[PDB]
Amino acid sequence: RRDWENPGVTQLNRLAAHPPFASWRNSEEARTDRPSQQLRSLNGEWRFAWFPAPEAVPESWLECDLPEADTVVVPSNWQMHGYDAPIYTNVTYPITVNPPFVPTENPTGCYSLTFNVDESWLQEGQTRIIFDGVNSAFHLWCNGRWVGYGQDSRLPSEFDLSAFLRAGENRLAVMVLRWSDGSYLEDQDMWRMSGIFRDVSLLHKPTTQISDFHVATRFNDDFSRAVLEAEVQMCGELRDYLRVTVSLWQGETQVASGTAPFGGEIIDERGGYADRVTLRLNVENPKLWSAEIPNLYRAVVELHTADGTLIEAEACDVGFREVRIENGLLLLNGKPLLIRGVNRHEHHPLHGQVMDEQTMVQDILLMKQNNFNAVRCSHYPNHPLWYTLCDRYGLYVVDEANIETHGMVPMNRLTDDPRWLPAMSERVTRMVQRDRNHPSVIIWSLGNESGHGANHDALYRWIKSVDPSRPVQYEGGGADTTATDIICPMYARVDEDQPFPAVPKWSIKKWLSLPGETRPLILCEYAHAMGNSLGGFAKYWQAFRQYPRLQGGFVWDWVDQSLIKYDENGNPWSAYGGDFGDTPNDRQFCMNGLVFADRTPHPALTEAKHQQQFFQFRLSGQTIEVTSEYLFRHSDNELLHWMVALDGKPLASGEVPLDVAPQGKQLIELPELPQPESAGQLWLTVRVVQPNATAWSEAGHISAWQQWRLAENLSVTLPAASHAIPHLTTSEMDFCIELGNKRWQFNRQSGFLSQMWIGDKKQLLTPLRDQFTRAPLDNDIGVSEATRIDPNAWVERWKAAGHYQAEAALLQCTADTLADAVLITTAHAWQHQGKTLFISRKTYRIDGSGQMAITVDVEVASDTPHPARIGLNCQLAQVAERVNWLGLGPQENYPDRLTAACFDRWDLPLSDMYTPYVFPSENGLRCGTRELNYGPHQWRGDFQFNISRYSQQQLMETSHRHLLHAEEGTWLNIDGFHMGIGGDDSWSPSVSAEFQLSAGRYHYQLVWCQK
Amino acid sequence: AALLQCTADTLADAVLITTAHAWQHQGKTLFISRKTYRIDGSGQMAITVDVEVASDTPHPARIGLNCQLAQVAERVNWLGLGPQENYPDRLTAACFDRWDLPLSDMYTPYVFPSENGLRCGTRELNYGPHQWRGDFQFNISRYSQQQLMETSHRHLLHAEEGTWLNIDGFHMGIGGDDSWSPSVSAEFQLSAGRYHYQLVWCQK
Ligand SMILES: *[C@@H]1C[C@@H](O)[C@@H](O)[C@@H](CO)O1
Ligand SMILES: [Mg+2]
Ligand SMILES: [Mg+2]
Ligand SMILES: [Mg+2]
Ligand SMILES: [Mg+2]
Ligand SMILES: [Mg+2]
Ligand SMILES: [Mg+2]
Ligand SMILES: [Mg+2]
Ligand code: NA
Ligand code: NA
Ligand code: NA
Ligand code: NA
Ligand code: NA
Repeated sequence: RRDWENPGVTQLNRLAAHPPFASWRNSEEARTDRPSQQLRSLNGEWRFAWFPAPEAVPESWLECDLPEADTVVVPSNWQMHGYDAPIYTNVTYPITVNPPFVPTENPTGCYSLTFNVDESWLQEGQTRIIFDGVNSAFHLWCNGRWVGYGQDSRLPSEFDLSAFLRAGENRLAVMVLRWSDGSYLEDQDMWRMSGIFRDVSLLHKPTTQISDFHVATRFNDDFSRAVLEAEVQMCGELRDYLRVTVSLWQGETQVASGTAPFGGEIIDERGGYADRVTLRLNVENPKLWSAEIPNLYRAVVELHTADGTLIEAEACDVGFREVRIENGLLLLNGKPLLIRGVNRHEHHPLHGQVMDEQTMVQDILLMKQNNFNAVRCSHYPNHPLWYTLCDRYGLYVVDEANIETHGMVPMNRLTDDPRWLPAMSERVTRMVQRDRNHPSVIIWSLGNESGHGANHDALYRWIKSVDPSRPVQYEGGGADTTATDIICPMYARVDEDQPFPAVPKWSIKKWLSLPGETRPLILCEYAHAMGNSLGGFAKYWQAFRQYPRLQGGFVWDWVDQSLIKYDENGNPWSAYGGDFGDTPNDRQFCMNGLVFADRTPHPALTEAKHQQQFFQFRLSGQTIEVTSEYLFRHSDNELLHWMVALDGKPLASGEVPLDVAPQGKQLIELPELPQPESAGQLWLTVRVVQPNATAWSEAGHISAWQQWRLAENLSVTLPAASHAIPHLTTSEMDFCIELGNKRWQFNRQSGFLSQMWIGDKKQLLTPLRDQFTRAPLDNDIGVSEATRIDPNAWVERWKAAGHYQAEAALLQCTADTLADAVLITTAHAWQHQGKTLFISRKTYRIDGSGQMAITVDVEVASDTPHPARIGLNCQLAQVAERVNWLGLGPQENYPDRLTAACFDRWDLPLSDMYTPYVFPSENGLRCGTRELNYGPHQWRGDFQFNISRYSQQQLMETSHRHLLHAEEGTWLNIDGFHMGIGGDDSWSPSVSAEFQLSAGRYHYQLVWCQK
Repeated sequence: AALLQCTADTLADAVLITTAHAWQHQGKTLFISRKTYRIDGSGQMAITVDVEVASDTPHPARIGLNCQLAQVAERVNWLGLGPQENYPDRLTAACFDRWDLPLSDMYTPYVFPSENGLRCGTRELNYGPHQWRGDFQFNISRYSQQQLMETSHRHLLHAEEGTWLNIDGFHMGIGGDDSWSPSVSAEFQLSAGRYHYQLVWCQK
């Protein structure tokens, strides 16, 4: 029947979907969520064999183990074990588009397991198997007899094995298809893998059982009274002596309890549900659930007889909270949310798409630690434990159906086709059925990038109907269609409109007020964090805070989808699209996260943490005003530390308790500050510190900071005049300057500082020269490829204007002696095919003090694309251990991504001055630097710099970080000006005009000296 | 203007004067101006100016130079934005080209006198025998800034001897969203802390 090439057959013999069950036979266990003897795990060592197509599978395999099979761990993705290649493609389907057909060569994973079943499970009751995740479709047999079939790789498929097992050993056989008609609905932008990748379990339920239960919590107007409503359904034989008891506990205290026999109220002319009952429990003063304070109760559902015998118990954690949209705003417990969100895929560099509790916990802790309060399950229902952790740790979740048909043309070709309604329907209804009792889920999503089709509208309504408790969103077809309660665009810019036909991306501020519009706006994806990015992040946050209806967004995305590969030497390396021989592929486009695949943060994470702070500050005088952005909690685990320093020299500091109500203000007065010892800028830095450990942070965790310039006393003190005067030596070839142990050499034919000596040591490996380019960031490159050049990308514009190829032409090189110094004057023109791109005019003044002052004035032709940078660079002879500077830090920071950085004195090992992005590019800059120290050198002024063992040239010629090799010496890039890095998206120019180097004329000055 | 340094050096084809001043108030240094004046065998005087402004002092109205020229000429010819008065936050209507107007048109007769007549984005200014070149904003008239601020009605102003020239490297916006509270937008306030500008003064 080739059920896998028929969207009319998404399953065969599968059981109804339902919330997490465990069939406890002891109620106290159900109360405490302890392991149930009735829910067993089948994870571990299974038998597996790979075949190129289902037709190649031998019939012997149904009844007997194939001798050639290997033993492997389950769950797993077979690509991760090396049986075939994983493929990374973004939009284009990995298979020919010819629905509902799939290729005849269709990788087939034959899994089997021999396992025991105790007779006790078979004497009474029902034994079902549950496959939490099989990608993408499969047939199941038990003891050689066919049981059923299933699709939708991201929801559990359950089958009744009752009539198929026997006491003792039994053998399961699972034939898993890599491609199926379900693949047409699984076009997410991620690695394409397959296999039994989520848990496998066996659950015993009594014949008379709890088959479903839904929990709702409704409130009075001020939230001081709620009613907990639990609708309970059974399967099995109704009998008057049956009862259901629903009890509610807060910790170890029972808050309420109610019992009733089965029999629902009348629904229509034929009566009511004799097999259901609804219990209603009053709760006074409930402790409310939020991501700020995830208060939870425990609902325990007992099915039992009137005489008191328990049949079974099921249960769930309950979060008393209301979610509603009113007057244009999304409210949680009656207060408007400000979503500090992130999209997060289930990805692990070694295990592929297999998730584990440790990784889940690690992500959640980092998220909270970085001021995130919400996650979007891009773009499918997650492993069930995710929801439980979000309930308990506290994060708002957008749960999204596993439906994405991005590669179709037009994108809604399937979603507007009624023949595809059934399959889509199962992906939305089965999700709701499974996840509707989790308080962490606050919004349902109909999927991702599948255009807007009538199937969406029907499904949107179904949800609205079954679960009025949470809003429904969906971005396809323009982000504001009739299938979404929230305007939820992806990559809409703050101020700039992108009026694409049919599905324009309006500026978010403008979108809210279009004629007739009244919904809240929350970006489903924004601030594409690919590579060196997150430029302009603060512009979003400023807009979210000023506009009530701009309720935030989900950054794209949490973690790079890089995979580990091993070299000839067995050393691991981070790989991306095409590294597995996969083609076509979308290369590094799968790496867009705030963290590397191993969870090490990229530099952008600190920017997000700062902008997403929950405390806002203002300074007037020496009075700090702290405003809380929390909606429910008081600042009961926070103190404010303040420190004032003079050019990095600590002058004073203090601590003050913070006692701020949600939404309130606190005024703190700083102590009188004594006058500073010398000239310079005083800087105030404040930090919110949590003194006590929480479930998600260590004692001492810093959750917020801010800085301001205080008084500045400019220096007017004349410098003690040199006891020595430098000597110039003129030669045809060079101008040399000597001062004591120092010597400076300027080549007359190049017009550059070609060498410097300290004692008998040469200081340079390459001369000091102007630099106007950078090893292109992912955002500079966009969709440009050598085979498909995108002429609009910044990289292409620079390349085309000859910025990377320009050669310096000397216009002038002269020397003069002053009363106390030597002055070298140069002028160079960089040209390209007859065009003068830039002109650099400089003066170098070396005085009796040994300092070399460099003054630079650059002219940039108005008609050349604005350059990536304006600065100098050189390769120093030395390699030193530390980098010390007075400027913004400590982490990498760029013009449009420096708000999180603080001005102070920093000292790091040199390696920390290099950010190892997987795809190498310009990196490691630090801006607003007034003093930089390295080895015996010191540079002073007001510049941006980067320092590392890799030249810009090497960075731009290298595709993977693991192939980089340290150069001799150290590459210093010192810039007077640097362009923004952008990131609103990574496939179109996104650097805002204010961060482009369009001034035409630029001036900067550096002093180079000995430390 | 306290003098911090004033030197002279003789070069190959020129004389270089270097200066540094600090403007203070009550012992507080508000601004520091560092300059070099390079006079070459061509007779042109190149002035380079680097100013530092205390971060804690209110952002200043302008950063430039001024003098009262002996000369009174009939016309003002410039290559920059015009022909009418234009300020940083009010210059979109002005066009860049070569303008030439009578002196009096370089003064705007606001009934309540104030700074006025500025022209921005100027690359070359000609007046009498003088020529200034750079990338500056300027105003030129028979009235000093001092006289304008001390006079409440335009009919009371009197032409001073000669001509007052105000040449700025930078000038603050004029604002106007309202006229009773500070209204010049952040991007038009001179808050950069360090400012650089250069001009060449020559005859003809
Ligand atoms: C939004 C959808 C997501 O799956 C990615 O494709 C992202 C771009 O990397 O855009
Ligand atoms: Mg099918
Ligand atoms: Mg037991
Ligand atoms: Mg047996
Ligand atoms: Mg997509
Ligand atoms: Mg390709
Ligand atoms: Mg700040
Ligand atoms: Mg214009
Ligand atoms: Na808002
Ligand atoms: Na991507
Ligand atoms: Na506190
Ligand atoms: Na590169
Ligand atoms: Na006046």
